Amino acid sequence: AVSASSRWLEGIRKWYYNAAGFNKLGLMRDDTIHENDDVKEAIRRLPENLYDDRVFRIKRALDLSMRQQILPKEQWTKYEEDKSYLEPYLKEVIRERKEREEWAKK
Amino acid sequence: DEDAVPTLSPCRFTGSQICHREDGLPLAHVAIAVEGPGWAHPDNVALQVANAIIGHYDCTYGGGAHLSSPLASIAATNKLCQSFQTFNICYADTGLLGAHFVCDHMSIDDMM
Amino acid sequence: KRSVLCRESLRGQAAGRPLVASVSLNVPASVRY
Amino acid sequence: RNWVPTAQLWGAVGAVGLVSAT
Amino acid sequence: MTNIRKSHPLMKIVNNAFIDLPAPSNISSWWNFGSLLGICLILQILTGLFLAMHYTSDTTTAFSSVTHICRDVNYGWIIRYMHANGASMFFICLYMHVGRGLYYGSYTFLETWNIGVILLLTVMATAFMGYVLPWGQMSFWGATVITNLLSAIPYIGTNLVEWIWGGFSVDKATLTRFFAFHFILPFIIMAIAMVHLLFLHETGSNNPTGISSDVDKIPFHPYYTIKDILGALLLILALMLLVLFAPDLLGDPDNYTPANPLNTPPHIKPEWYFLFAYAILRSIPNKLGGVLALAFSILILALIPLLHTSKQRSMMFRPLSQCLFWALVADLLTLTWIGGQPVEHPYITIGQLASVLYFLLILVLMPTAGTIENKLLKW
Amino acid sequence: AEPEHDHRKRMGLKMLLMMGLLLPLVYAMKRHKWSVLKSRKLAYRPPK
Amino acid sequence: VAPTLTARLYSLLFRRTSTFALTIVVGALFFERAFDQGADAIYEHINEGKLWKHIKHKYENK
Ligand code: HEM
Ligand code: HEM
Repeated sequence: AVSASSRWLEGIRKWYYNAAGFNKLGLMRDDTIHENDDVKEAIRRLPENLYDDRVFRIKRALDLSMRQQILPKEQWTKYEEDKSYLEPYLKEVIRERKEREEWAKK
Repeated sequence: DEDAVPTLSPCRFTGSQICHREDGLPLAHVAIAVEGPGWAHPDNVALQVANAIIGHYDCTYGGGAHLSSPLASIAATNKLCQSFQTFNICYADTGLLGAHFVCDHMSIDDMM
Repeated sequence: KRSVLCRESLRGQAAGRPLVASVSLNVPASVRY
Repeated sequence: RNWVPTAQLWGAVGAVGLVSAT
Repeated sequence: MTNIRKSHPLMKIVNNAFIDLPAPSNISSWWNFGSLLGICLILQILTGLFLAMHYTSDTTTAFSSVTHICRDVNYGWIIRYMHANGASMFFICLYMHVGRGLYYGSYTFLETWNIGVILLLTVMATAFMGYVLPWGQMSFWGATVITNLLSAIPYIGTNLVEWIWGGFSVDKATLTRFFAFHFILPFIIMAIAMVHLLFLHETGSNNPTGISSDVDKIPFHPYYTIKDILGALLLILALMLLVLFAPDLLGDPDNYTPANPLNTPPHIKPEWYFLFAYAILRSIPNKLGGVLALAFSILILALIPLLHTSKQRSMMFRPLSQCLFWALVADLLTLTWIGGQPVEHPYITIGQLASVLYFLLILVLMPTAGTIENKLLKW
Repeated sequence: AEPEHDHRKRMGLKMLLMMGLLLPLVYAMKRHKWSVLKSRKLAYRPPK
Repeated sequence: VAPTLTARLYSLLFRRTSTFALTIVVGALFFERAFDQGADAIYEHINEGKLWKHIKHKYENK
């Protein structure tokens, strides 16, 4: 029955998004996950463009964290553009795992 | 003399690097050089005799390990490189002088 | 490998005495015609 | 070759070092 | 290979761990504490051996021997003070190392962290015994109070406490034991430190961002050797500023009074490094409940890993986490304040709430905040 | 109580001056080397 | 033209590390002595007549 409440989370979400500074660093959510076993496989399934692109952005952002400088206001990731490009890839990875776990009960 | 304004004005010497990574390529190309003299200079034949010593080597050189240039000998013996070559790039106002080597991704540092 | 896309092609083999002459030298090495 | 010269400065250094240091 | 010094001797290759090791580029200045942590331990050792070279481990002499060290022995005065203040620095550093594990989630290195806790508890044993060494009023009563705390254990405790002391009080036997334990502990520690290094060398360092930096690595030698050296300069500056111009400042305990086995430590307390635990301890009425919750303050650390809730091993991009992280640090500050406080109402009620806060922050608040942040990001 | 009171404070003087020469020097050394990295600039050029 | 003080210093003493060390050995010596002499003086100025050095006169040789 979410019309008021779940059309307003976008506001805390939006507030939160830019609150976490990765925003500023040129980075995108997908590029911030913890690199574990599922995430790895997922990353290994990324097409060359998608994947070279994450490499550049972490290469840009770590560059910046080294120098403690934030990117220009002009050049910052905008919440409206949430490329959850890993999500697709990540999901199955997980999906395949859970199955593999489940098939292993009896 | 109003022509005298050198059209051949020195070019400023800069010790930088430009690294352009492409793990999609099989071998590695490195050109390392320090700045040298122009075309005309006593030091400039002496340099050549010094590059004579280092030499220049290829996958196909018949003498590999018995080459006399210890650089050659070492890449021959230890499969350190595919092909290397010293050069002295003579220009008016400046130069480029050093080696250039091609090798595996796991060999760059020993070659250097 | 060197890209062979344009008009530039001009390789075809036929010399006087020597034909398909391959050399292996102690220093240099190659393949001519 | 250049070793004598260099060994000579290296010998100097150890000397003055002891002398002073010690 | 030929005549590549480093790989030639096998032993010398093992040292390239400090030169040719891939080191993250981006990297707060809170990464020098590790290296400082290790200079500390060498500093103590050195200094220590020297003190041990003129110190006597007996009830009659100990205080005298200390006192002789800082009067008739040449430069025996700085060495000793340097040694005492050293141990404040070693702890100061210690807590910086951990604060960072906590914050950037370095403890994702399951195995490396574990050894860290082991290390951390192993320095604590050493600092607890050495303080006893001089045999001052403070040392004599705190050693009694703390080891007797152990007698809270129901079936054994009592027998135990007596075996530790090697008698029914803390006379010779006890004192001689601490000396020996103090001595060898740090050598045992150094093996551990090195095993610690060993496990970390398999995965590398983490960073502010909290993302892999293999795409961005840097040779340790060129950079980080300079950084470490500079950090050591800053480290040594703090130690000497404190040693040379504020000798006991930090050493709260003024008790330079040989210990008379029947007297009154108005307000007896471990040094700064242990106040948190102390506070924690008083908050419980029952003495066994206090010991367990004294043990848990410190051991809690071994579960952090299993409390991690987010998808971002880096608190850096997570604001609610940052806020509680800091709180707990200030809570922790607050707890150290209680440590020097009289036993009374005001401090009791405060300390009580601060203990609760402290386990809440580590046990329940943070973890929730983790999920919340993850939901906000739609993760 | 503290015999070493005077030596100590003289030492503090020499440790402060010295450290006022080494902290600024060694910081320099640190920027000397690092400069390579901090001055560095990137460029990304896919075939794409 | 002449070499900047640095360049002079450079080509005389730093090119060869053997010379560079030597330098350092000798400067470590010279520097100790001025530092101490200066630094000591400085210190002793701040506590004029406070230190025995200043006060040995009262009970010395009559
Ligand atoms: C490595 C961890 C160490 C820590 C945390 C540590 C800490 C301490 C502390 C806090 C004291 C009390 C001194 C005072 O406040 O009067 C002390 C004393 C002493 N320590 Fe250490 N120390 C360490 C290592 C060593 C080592 C390796 C040795 C010798 C091998 C050593 C030998 C001594 C001796 C003989 C004393 C007694 C004289 C004195 O009070 O200075 N310690 N230590
Ligand atoms: C004797 C005490 C210790 C010594 C000598 C020591 C030494 C070091 C050194 C040299 C480093 C590498 C540089 C750095 O990461 O800062 C390091 C990293 C680390 N230490 Fe320790 N440490 C000690 C105590 C601890 C403690 C008490 C913990 C946690 C309880 C700990 C956990 C870690 C972790 C998690 C890392 C790696 C984090 C990362 O760089 O990603 N260490 N330690």
